[PDB]
Amino acid sequence: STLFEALYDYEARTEDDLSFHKGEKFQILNSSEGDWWEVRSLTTGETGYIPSPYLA
Repeated sequence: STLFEALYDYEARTEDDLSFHKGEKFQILNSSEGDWWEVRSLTTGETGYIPSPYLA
């Protein structure tokens, strides 16, 4: 349920994951898979996956 800003730019590896850019805002919907987390961007509204150590 918590939010975060992108620490550095990123570009989707499978295409079911989400791409990002320095200082873009996002929020976590689910973290339970440990390694990859269900994310949504707040700036645009795009939803997908990211690797968890991107913020954690």
